[PDB]
Amino acid sequence: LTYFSARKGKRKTVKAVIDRFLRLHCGLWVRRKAGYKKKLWKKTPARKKRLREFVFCNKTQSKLLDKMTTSFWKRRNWYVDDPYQKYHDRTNLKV
Amino acid sequence: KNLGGKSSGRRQGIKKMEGHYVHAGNIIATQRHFRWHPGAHVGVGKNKCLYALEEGIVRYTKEVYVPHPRNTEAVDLITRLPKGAVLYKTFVHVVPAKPEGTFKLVAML
Amino acid sequence: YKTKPTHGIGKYKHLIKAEVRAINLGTDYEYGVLNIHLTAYDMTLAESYAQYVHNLCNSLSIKVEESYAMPTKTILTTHERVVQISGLSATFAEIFLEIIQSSLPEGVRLSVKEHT
Amino acid sequence: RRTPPLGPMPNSDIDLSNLERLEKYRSFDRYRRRAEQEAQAPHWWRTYREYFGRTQQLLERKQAIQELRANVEEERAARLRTASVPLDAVRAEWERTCGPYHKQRLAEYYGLYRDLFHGATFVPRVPLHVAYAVGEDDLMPVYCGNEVTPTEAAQAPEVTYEAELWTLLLTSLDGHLLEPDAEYLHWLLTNIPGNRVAEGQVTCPYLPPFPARGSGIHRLAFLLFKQDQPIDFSYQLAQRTFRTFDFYKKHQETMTPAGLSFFQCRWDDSVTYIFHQLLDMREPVFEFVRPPPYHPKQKRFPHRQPLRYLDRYRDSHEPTYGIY
Amino acid sequence: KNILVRMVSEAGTGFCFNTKRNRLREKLTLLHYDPVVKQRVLFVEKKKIRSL
Amino acid sequence: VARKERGWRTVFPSREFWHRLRVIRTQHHVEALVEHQNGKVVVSASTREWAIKKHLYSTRNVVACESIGRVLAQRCLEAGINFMVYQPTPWEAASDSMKRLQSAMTEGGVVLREPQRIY
RNA sequence: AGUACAUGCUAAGACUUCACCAGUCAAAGCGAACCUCAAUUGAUCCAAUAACUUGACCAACGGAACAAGUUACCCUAGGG
RNA sequence: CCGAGCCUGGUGAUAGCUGGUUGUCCAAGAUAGAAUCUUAGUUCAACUUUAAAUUUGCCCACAGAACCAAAUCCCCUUGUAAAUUUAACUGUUAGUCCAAAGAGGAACAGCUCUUUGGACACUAGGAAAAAACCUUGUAGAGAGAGUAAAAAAUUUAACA
Ligand SMILES: [Mg+2]
Ligand SMILES: [Mg+2]
Ligand SMILES: [Mg+2]
Ligand SMILES: [Mg+2]
Ligand SMILES: [Mg+2]
Ligand SMILES: [Mg+2]
Ligand SMILES: [Mg+2]
Ligand SMILES: [Mg+2]
Ligand SMILES: [Mg+2]
Ligand SMILES: [Mg+2]
Ligand SMILES: [Mg+2]
Repeated sequence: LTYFSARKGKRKTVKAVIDRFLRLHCGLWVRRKAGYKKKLWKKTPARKKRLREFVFCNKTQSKLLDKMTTSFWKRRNWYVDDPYQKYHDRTNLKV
Repeated sequence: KNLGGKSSGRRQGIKKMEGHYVHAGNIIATQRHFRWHPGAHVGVGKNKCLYALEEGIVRYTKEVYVPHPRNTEAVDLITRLPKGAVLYKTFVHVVPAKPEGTFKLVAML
Repeated sequence: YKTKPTHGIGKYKHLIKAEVRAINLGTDYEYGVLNIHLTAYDMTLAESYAQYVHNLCNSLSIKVEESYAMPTKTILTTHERVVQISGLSATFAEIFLEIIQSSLPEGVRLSVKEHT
Repeated sequence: RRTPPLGPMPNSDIDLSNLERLEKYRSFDRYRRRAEQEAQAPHWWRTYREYFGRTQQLLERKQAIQELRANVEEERAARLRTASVPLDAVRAEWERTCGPYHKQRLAEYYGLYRDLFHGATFVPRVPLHVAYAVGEDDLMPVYCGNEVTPTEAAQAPEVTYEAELWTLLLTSLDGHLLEPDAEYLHWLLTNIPGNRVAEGQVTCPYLPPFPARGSGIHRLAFLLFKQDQPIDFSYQLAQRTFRTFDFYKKHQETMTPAGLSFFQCRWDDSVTYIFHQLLDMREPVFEFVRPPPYHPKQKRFPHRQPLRYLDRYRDSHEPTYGIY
Repeated sequence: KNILVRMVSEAGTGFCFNTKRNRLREKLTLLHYDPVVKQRVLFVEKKKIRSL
Repeated sequence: VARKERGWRTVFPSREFWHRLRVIRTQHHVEALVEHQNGKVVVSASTREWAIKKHLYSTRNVVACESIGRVLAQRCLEAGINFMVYQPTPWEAASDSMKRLQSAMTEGGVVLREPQRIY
């Protein structure tokens, strides 16, 4: 990514991450699984059940995505009818 | 002229060994051929992986082998045995520790 | 397991064989593989005598290899059956042969010829 | 590293050089049979059981068997598989001779001896029978092992047994509310003259059983003692509680049990009546509450887990907003 | 030798699922389960997807 | 509610039951047992018992099997065991006398199918 | 490759090729009857399609969307 | 200075390559591997550093771990003080030799390739000189003391 842009001197988000992932405000990143629409004629229904899921990322993976987007995407978004709205907080943690 | 054979290990074996306290659904042992046979509250998947079905303690015993008669290979191998010979094979059981649930007071009418 | 006291409680290939002249060395004298041609004019009598000689063979611990037959001949048709027999002692040879001699129903001839 | 075994090696005595001279498994059934007798036998390794565990009568029977098999009609009905057997005579002759053996089997299945007498088994010799009169038309038979609704058991039983004093206990070994060890009596008729019930000395009056709602089934044992010498004894639930073990121990010098019959009760409306009308009690309602399902410690970053992981650990399913 | 074909609903319109079928044998008419009607529905083969 | 030994999948018989009827047809006497999972015999029906033996012509035929079927179905009626999981081997299931035993079980009032556990 | 079209929908808990991506087993529930083999394989973007789906011997098989021989004229930064 | 002039500008072009990176003290601190137009390189990982929350970490004993030798896994007591998790980053990974279990090569190589255990890259005494062999480790001064390891032994053939 670009740490200092040539016009403003600001950090730039890579737009692949924005167009492919979802940020929860608790700090978790939601993604699809690779190849949920490719070659499912040869795929058993357990495998296409597993591939059709909203899957989280590892700690290092989530930090690598956090370093590749900026402070706009890290923010509390109070939408009207977001399906993922209930998942923005992490409850009953004992770490 | 020996091409191929660079496959890595399967990492199979015993996952939750005798004495380990095991809950429901945990894989006890993954095997390539039938090394073990299921016992009490123990299920088998399609790839011959062997899982616990109730919460408890995994124990290993060795018991009689009297298979299902539609499995003609083992039954025909039985009819190659002499009179005193009976196959013994290893079995996995889970002794259930936690009870079914408890009768408790709910409403006092 | 290899190190437990119960090692090899489930081995079975030592109990299974996963696989011809006479054996007369010095004291244990043994026949080879036999061929008993039960030839008769009737399928019924020859088949029944083959069944009965087979039932006396399996009840007296005699190894029976094959119970086949060769094709008949045009003449009246002559049927026959072959019962291969191995496992005898000299006293048992006398007794089994005289039982076969004394068990002939009607006009059926015998043979105890060797292989080939 | 091979170590010698502890006990005898199985499948070792038959290990000969000539297995063909030994007689052979022709069938599939002999093998499972033999495996069953050895599986019932104990071994020196770890097994499943360790963790989850005169002449005149014979002559008369032979004569009766010869006379019955000599009938042409019986053989003709047997070869055509049309013959039938009257169940009443067989049931009666079972009740005389070998009924008590099946009765100890059924009582030891129900845990009656291990808690009623703390493992002290006996032989209930007497072919006991009880019946609860339903309507004016029928009567429900209390033998051992059945189920009776407390509507049927609202009234005092009629007890029939062919014998010659006697004592009569009704025990609810599992109906206790406070103690997990005691039991509640319901009726106890001592000094029975012969086989008539009405002339006996009642100690505690008859009360219908109370299996509370959701408390499962309750077992009720009719315990019938022989009596040699007449012995004097003695709706509050604190007065209805005692243990049968020490109660039998206090009198066991001339006191031998000879009859058992146990049956089951479930919740119904007569149980509401038995708490409400003459006990003056609010009904305690029980439910079989399962333990909470397992979930592991909630990780910071649920790698490869689905989105539902944020609903495994959530207790209230409504949108919370925090400070806003 | 085999062709991956698409297997198209008679009822539960807009629902299709694919199978494998021989190059030489006859045209598939099958009883699958449609979750729109949530019943066993006869399906008819319309278009082949790819001959493998 | 109570657990069944749901495993023992590879081996015959399956132990996922509460009460098992096992019939051994010996050379002379045919017997049927009803058991718990503990291996303990709950209900016995034998032709080694004079009350049913004296009413039978031969202790082994279809007739003796039907008689002991009626007897054990009655016995389970007074014993309170109302539900079954019965596993015959496929060659014995095609036999006439034990399918008459199954018919006797059905007419007696003991269902040859235990209800599923509630989880 | 073969059989079958519940090779349906969901859903506790686990294994895992030493990471990741990938894969695997699955209690219970809804809805119903009453899979074998060991490898038998390919990610993203892009295209075809209203949709469900599909597309490489991308075999250099974690694949860049498409690019050969020769230099005793060779040159440059290094190593033996 | 022509296998393609020279000068200026783009241009501080580019290079995974070479070399260099400057005061003190203390403390912690060394060798799995998977990918990769990839083996001079990089990412993940293993190890390592700091801070924080919490409780078990290591050694382990009976029992236990499949059919076609050393051993290893699991593991209460005991000795011990460490471990897991969270927050945040850097840096190393053709290692070399010896003992042992193996393979290739000549059952040569200071030759190459796996596994277990040491040692060297961290102090010292000894074996002649000595990265790897034996003894020995946590730091200073003494013109005190007890020790460890520590020196190669061999010299022969008459015959009735
Ligand atoms: Mg290999
Ligand atoms: Mg490898
Ligand atoms: Mg892995
Ligand atoms: Mg299921
Ligand atoms: Mg490549
Ligand atoms: Mg490659
Ligand atoms: Mg530069
Ligand atoms: Mg230091
Ligand atoms: Mg390089
Ligand atoms: Mg431990
Ligand atoms: Mg010191």
